[PDB]
Amino acid sequence: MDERDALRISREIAGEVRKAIASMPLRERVKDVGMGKDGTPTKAADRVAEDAALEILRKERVTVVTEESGVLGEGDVFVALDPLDGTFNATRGIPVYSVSLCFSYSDKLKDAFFGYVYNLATGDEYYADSSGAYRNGERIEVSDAEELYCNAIIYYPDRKFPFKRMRIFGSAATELCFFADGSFDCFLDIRPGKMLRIYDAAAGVFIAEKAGGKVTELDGESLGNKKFDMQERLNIVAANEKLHPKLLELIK
Amino acid sequence: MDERDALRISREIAGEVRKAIASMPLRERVKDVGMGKDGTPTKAADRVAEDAALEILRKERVTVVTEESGVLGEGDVFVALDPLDGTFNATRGIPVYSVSLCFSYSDKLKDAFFGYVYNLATGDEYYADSSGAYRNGERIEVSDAEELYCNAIIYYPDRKFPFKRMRIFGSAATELCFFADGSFDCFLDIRPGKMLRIYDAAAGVFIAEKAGGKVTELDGESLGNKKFDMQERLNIVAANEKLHPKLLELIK
Ligand SMILES: N[C@@H](CCC(=O)O)C(=O)O
Ligand SMILES: N[C@@H](CCC(=O)O)C(=O)O
Ligand SMILES: N[C@@H](CCC(=O)O)C(=O)O
Ligand SMILES: N[C@@H](CCC(=O)O)C(=O)O
Ligand SMILES: [Mg+2]
Ligand SMILES: [Mg+2]
Ligand SMILES: [Mg+2]
Ligand SMILES: [Mg+2]
Repeated sequence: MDERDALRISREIAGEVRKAIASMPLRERVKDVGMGKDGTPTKAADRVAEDAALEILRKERVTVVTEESGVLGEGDVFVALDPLDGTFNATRGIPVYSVSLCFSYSDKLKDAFFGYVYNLATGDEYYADSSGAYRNGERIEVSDAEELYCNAIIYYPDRKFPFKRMRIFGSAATELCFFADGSFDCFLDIRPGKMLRIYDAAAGVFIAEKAGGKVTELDGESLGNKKFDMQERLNIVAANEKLHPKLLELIK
Repeated sequence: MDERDALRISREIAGEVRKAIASMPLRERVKDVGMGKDGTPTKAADRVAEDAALEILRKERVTVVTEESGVLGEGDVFVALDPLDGTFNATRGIPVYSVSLCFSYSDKLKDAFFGYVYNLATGDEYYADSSGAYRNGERIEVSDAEELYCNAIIYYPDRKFPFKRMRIFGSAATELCFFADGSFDCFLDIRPGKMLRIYDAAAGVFIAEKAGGKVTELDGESLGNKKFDMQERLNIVAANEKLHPKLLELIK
């Protein structure tokens, strides 16, 4: 498989998932219908989304790490799937929620070769390969803000900060992308628990990196070794090169 | 005038504005074109929105209190207008932003008789008259959450809280209606400055009360006396009847 197949697969799925959620009225979407292998409830929207997604994926030589169904397949290419990121929003008609894939040549992020995030409410399409970062076909890159007084997406602010704006949209895959097209200046998830899971971040981090951003663990460490398993967890500090270190301090 | 008129006017404006913004490309929307009588920059997006709206309201027997142009007219009915709430989002193509009208029979919120908030990205229409609260024509009400571990929209978190979720979407008018229809459990702007301005909250507060919400100031105090002027600034604590008082202490 190559980063063009990925684009094709990814787009095919975005079609099917988008179609799946569009039909389902809100009262249907919001129904807990399962326990997800993740250990959080599978809403009905999660189920129809992942079923559609998985159906296209099962045909490829891949191991899929997805939120509702766990780890599936045995192929050498690993795919980290959040078949609906921002499920909460989606069950309430709030239009920030996405399907998110990240393809890796191994079970570690450092061997990623494609990131895809598709806003299922708007149709905005984010992805990245060796050629760079795109939004709706158009090359993108991060902001150059240098002052802590910037536009921050942050999970969760636990004290007085210096930022110009703070926002939290409830779709990390999409919010990594908002950072990656310079809509926002940084992206932090500093929640002490380490809540983010491989399928939540993987595509966003990749796409953001390709768009110039510097994206690290809390302590400043690289994300390269983060694993594609159900068990992996993440904190993120993402910001262009100048801003990042200052944030790294502010967090201390 | 009458609520039915208010409804007709409000709709006319949502049409003209929704249209003005949709034609205007992002790179145009995001340009600072003035200082607003409110004391923040007017963007091109704020201006084409406000102009569109004001073209319609000029023909009515009203005093308008808007964000970019200040206080205009002599008429006995006051109209708190945010001609575009969530400007930041609108300039980045993030789908939460809207136009927000609130009509009152005096310069005081207690004398309000219509609230309107129309999501300009999605076309969701929120409003409320003597009859009650509506989203897209259908009656709405708040949630019955009784537990602090709830879905909170909150500007801004300054410490560890106990909520199930926190979100900040950057359109107070729309976020108030998210609470109004039960999508979130509560709305808090506890920002020490008291940052909010009349045309940001008025429609949202109204629409929330008519949908069941208890909506007070930081200290439980009533909002009825909040004036329709540019000086007026607000904190909000909104939550259903049971939940509300629990929150009022939580923030001491
Ligand atoms: N495959 C989706 C959209 C994805 C895309 O065009 O990138 C569709 O045709 O509806
Ligand atoms: N009432 C909300 C609580 C949050 C949750 O269960 O996810 C819901 O059904 O979603
Ligand atoms: N002119 C507005 C009002 C809403 C309605 O007529 O239903 C619109 O349709 O976008
Ligand atoms: N052009 C502005 C957008 C809004 C603002 O921050 O005032 C910026 O650099 O952020
Ligand atoms: Mg999911
Ligand atoms: Mg998720
Ligand atoms: Mg405005
Ligand atoms: Mg505004």
